[PDB]
Amino acid sequence: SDAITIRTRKVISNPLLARKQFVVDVLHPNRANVSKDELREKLAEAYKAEKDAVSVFGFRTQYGGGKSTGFGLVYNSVADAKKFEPAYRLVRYGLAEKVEKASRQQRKQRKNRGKKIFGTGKSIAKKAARRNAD
Amino acid sequence: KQGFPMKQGVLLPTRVKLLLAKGHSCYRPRRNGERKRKSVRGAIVGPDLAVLALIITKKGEQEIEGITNDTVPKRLGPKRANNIRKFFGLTKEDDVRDYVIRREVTKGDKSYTKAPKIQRLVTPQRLQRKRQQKSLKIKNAQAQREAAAEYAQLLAKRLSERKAEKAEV
Amino acid sequence: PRAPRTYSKTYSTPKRPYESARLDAELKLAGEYGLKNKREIYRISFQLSKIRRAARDLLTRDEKDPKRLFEGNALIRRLVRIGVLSEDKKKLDYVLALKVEDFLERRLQTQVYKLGLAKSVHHARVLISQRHIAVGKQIVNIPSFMVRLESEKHIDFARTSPFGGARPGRVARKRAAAAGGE
Amino acid sequence: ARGPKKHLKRLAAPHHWMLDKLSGCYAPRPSAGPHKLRESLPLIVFLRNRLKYALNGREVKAILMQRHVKVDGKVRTDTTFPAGFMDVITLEATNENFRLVYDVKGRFAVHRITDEEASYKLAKVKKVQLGKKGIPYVVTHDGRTIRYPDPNIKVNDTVKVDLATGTITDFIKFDTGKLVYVTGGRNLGRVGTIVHRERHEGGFDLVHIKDSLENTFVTRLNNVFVIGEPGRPWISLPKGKGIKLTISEERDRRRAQHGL
RNA sequence: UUCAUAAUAACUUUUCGAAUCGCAUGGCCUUGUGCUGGCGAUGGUUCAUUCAAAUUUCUGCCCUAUCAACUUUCGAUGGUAGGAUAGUGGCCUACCAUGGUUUCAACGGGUAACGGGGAAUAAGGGUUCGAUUCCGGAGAGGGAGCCUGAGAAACGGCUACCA
RNA sequence: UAUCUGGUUGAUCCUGCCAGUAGUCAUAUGCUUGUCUCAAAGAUUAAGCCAUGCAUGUCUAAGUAUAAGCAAUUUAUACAGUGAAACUGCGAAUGGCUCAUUAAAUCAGUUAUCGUUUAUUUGAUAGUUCCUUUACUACAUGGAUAUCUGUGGUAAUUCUAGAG
Ligand SMILES: [Mg+2]
Ligand SMILES: [Mg+2]
Ligand SMILES: [Mg+2]
Ligand SMILES: [Mg+2]
Ligand SMILES: [Mg+2]
Ligand SMILES: [Mg+2]
Ligand SMILES: [Mg+2]
Ligand SMILES: [Mg+2]
Ligand SMILES: [Mg+2]
Ligand SMILES: [Mg+2]
Ligand SMILES: [Mg+2]
Ligand SMILES: [Mg+2]
Ligand SMILES: [Mg+2]
Ligand SMILES: [Mg+2]
Ligand SMILES: [Mg+2]
Ligand SMILES: [Mg+2]
Ligand SMILES: [Mg+2]
Ligand SMILES: [Mg+2]
Ligand SMILES: [Mg+2]
Ligand SMILES: [Mg+2]
Ligand SMILES: [Mg+2]
Repeated sequence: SDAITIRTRKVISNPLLARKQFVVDVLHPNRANVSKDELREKLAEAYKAEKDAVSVFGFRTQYGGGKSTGFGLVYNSVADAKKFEPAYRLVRYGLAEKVEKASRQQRKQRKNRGKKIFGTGKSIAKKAARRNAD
Repeated sequence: KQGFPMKQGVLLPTRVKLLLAKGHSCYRPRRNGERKRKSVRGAIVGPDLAVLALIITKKGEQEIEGITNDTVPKRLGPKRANNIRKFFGLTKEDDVRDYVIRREVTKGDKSYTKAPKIQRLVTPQRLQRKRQQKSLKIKNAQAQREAAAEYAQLLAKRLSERKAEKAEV
Repeated sequence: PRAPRTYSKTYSTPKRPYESARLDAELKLAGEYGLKNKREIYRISFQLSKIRRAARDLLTRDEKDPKRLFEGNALIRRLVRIGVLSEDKKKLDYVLALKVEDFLERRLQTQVYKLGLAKSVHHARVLISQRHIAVGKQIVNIPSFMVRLESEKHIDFARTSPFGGARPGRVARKRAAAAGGE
Repeated sequence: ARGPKKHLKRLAAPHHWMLDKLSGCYAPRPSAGPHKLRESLPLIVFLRNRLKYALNGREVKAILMQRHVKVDGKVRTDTTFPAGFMDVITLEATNENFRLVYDVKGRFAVHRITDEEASYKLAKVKKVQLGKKGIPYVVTHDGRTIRYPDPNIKVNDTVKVDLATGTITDFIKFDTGKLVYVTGGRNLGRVGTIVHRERHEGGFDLVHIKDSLENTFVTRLNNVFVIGEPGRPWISLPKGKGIKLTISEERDRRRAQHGL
């Protein structure tokens, strides 16, 4: 019917990053879109990498469905893939966790409220408690 | 009153705006190199004060509640080895690893021993780092003495070649 | 402050607005080769005029000396690939006489019509805009695409969509459901 | 204004980075070091735009932190170290050593050099002077100062450098009929022989330099770097080998060579 | 070159010449805990180099004679000496000379003038525009003065006066 | 991608101007406005004024740690795991904005510094500190100051005075 005819152009092997970095030319004959979780399965079986170590991005299909030109990495290992790759890519795949944090402006407000004080906050709290009588 | 601190050496019982650099008190400078004109009160006492500080040097008759009855011990103490050597009065021969206020703090059920981060010693690693540096100082001096001798020799080797070429006509 | 991405007001108006015979002559062109705007014509005329302008500024110098020879040849090479210029004429002085009509007959607009497929010309523009027609194995919905003469033969209906015969035409999904109901 | 400049804006980025007009307001300022701002090559450009061992600056930064990268023996962790002309960049993972040498166009090139020869770096002069303790010393336009040189290592004359130790293997004199590589703008990265040396009092020493093809050209001395005596240049040079063809000649070679 | 550099003579409120730090725990026994030694960090001297920095050479600006003289008491031009500066210097000071520029537009005024790269126009020659993505220069309400610092006459530094 | 027409006349040919004509990463506005890529955007007038918030801070095996901090457990009988705070270091002179000045000034190319400073940069490198030479700190000199412990002020403030 379609068969998700994956290809793997420009395999630049890289001991410095512990990976094969490359483009993923892909196809859809009558299917529409390839999707990434489906790709890393097809990259796991092809490179003997397992879904864990494969990391693919970019793509954006041509036009008239037709084709999609990714940018697939295949690391040497899973532990290798964790310590090099930027966090956001590890979130995409479900390997690492999404880092739950405060908003940007709140971080800056917290930075400056902290800049405003000097030393330890235990001193200013005891003084604030003493001013309740005043 | 109002709340400007009575800076010493200033004189007068009056309020005075005054320029204060780093190197004195009365200004915690928020730039590494910076002067600034903070206000300041003089040194002499007048009616406008709320507060004077008074070092109760020598004792008297009535000990008041817990100002001269109770005793708050020292939080910090000797860090350096020469400081621990003065405080206790031990001299060099007593050797090292103890005279320190370890604290037995508890999270809840577990109870274990704290310690400081004491500095300065004739440590084995300290000694060897000095000997290493002393070796480098010597070995670098030898190498350049050797290299200087080689080019003292090489210049002489050229000098003989100049003299052979010159003497002819 | 990355950099100003440059552009051109590429396609530029004539220096009067109402030369009656030009107003007709432009209509004739927009009718023959099916062009929605005057723009589509001036586009070609300018795009062409740029070439002409090179040819003049090369023919000022002696063909035998370098740029004249090299840039001129490359200019010709470019035209013969794009397929405007003939294979009879590759002589630079012939580039000077290229005209707008020859440029338009090379567009994907027309090379649909010239290879059959559409019938009645405009239909192509409609087919092209309506996501049929694939020159490579790659759909093109610009009518004014300029066909590469080499790639002319490869113009066919798309792998996807009707006419190629993958899926028939979007009122079938209506009447296949309606006929199944009866 | 108010002292030295810390950024370098990408359009101002010297062209032989071949830095990309878009994809960044800034360029990596080549940091201070042995080679001049525009004559250098910062490693980000080298490892990313050229070799593509990194897909971005982050990965270059880490690549330098793990630390197989060794520009001229020593390691570097500096993303924008001035890895200039002649600078032997050895990546121990992959064993892909690179000498830094100009492509005939002008823009630097990846030359995938031997184990082996990438072990000495050729280097110019500069000075001849003497320092304290009456020590005579030599300096290389291409960075280093080397002590106690042979008395007849003169000025604008090359010197092979042991690199790992940093001493003197050997030297090539500057004179008539000696293979000379070029490092000046328009004639940059050409190669030739030397015919004349117009002396010129004050206003720059010129050098008339015929290539293999015997198309003559002139440069200044400062932009000239004596690679050897004719026939045997001491460095392995890239495909092209300092010829610099004509425009039509390059167009001819491209559209002739079509091997699918 | 009065250069690099080397000498003879000294000084000097005698600078610098590591009472600094993290990993590694090897080598000889005169069997002490002896003497010894690796991989690094920072620091520190002038010479180099780089990032630069100040000057400075030449040539080049928009309009105005309804600006033909201007500068030189209160540095103008030159000189000698110092003073200062990182350093050159009328940069400052003393004493001396009377220069200096000008119809090949000095000086003055104007500019709804930041300079350049460039922009639009588009046969050729041109005109007008350039506050504005790059490069210089300035400015941080004005005008001053300065601390720290390699680098500031900083202003998301300070001192002041005006507004 | 060198292009001209209408207008003084009773009409003619000129001088001539006005008017049109085309274009402006040239401003404004008037309608109208479905999509794709791209994308300037308080310069012009006031270099006029500014609430609020933000835009410069930074620690590693590796300068200073008895936080009466967190650790907690199978290196501490001087120290060694993390580390708030603080001093030291370095940075804050970069970037950003703007165009008021400013007309041989700036600025462009061109030289020059044999006329200078240059943290950083990567290269270089200091047996001579001794002061008569028969018993001398060197296997390590001194007391401070901060953060801290509290003692506080004020109507206010990224104000900090005293002692340990
Ligand atoms: Mg489709
Ligand atoms: Mg600080
Ligand atoms: Mg600035
Ligand atoms: Mg010279
Ligand atoms: Mg001298
Ligand atoms: Mg110095
Ligand atoms: Mg003088
Ligand atoms: Mg102005
Ligand atoms: Mg102008
Ligand atoms: Mg401008
Ligand atoms: Mg303005
Ligand atoms: Mg600017
Ligand atoms: Mg304002
Ligand atoms: Mg100021
Ligand atoms: Mg600022
Ligand atoms: Mg400001
Ligand atoms: Mg004309
Ligand atoms: Mg009349
Ligand atoms: Mg009439
Ligand atoms: Mg008009
Ligand atoms: Mg400590």
